[PDB]
Amino acid sequence: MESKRNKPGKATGKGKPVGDKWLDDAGKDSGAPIPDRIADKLRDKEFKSFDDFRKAVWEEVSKDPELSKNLNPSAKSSVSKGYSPFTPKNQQVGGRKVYELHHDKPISQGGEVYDMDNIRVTTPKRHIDIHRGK
Amino acid sequence: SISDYTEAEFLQLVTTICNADTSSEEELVKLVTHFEEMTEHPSGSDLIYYPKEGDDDSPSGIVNTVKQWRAANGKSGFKQ
Repeated sequence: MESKRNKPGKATGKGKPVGDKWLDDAGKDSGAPIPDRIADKLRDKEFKSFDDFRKAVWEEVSKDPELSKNLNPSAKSSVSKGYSPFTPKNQQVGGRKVYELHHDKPISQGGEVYDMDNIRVTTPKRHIDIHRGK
Repeated sequence: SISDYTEAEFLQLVTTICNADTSSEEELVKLVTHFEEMTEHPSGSDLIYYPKEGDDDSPSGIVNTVKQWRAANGKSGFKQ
């Protein structure tokens, strides 16, 4: 095996319309989708790795007035650097304290790495609850 | 522990975190974790990122919230 998430690829997909509470959705259900306006910025661009793509997602969140609207100024400083923002304390797991980007269909089962329609934003807690039920 | 920091040193640490003045996300997470461990405050990182309505979430605001909480709860304060 060689890891697909560590090889370059091209972002595709549409994402979904989201609202003000978008990150609140990350702790529920299957997490939040990639926002359509972020997919619109990243679609067709090449990324060096999934971690590079992840930094681009948060950089785009920082640049979108609506999607960053209910981040506080310290959270804004973080996303402006491409860091994932901290979740509320009650959604953290150990040293996993920030929102996570996960693949809905696992890469090993045919899911694409940079397909924005196959990516979900979850809190560490919600990801772990979903994983433990598999 | 927090009593190894002067208030000035602690204000520098909080300002680093609030500005995200770090080399990587990993470094920022390590710093926030250390901040939580020093303050011992039940709200953890929420002091910085999810402040209670009416709390001053500037760096000096967070330092003062920590200082007052520790005082109210019979805990040690800053060096000096």
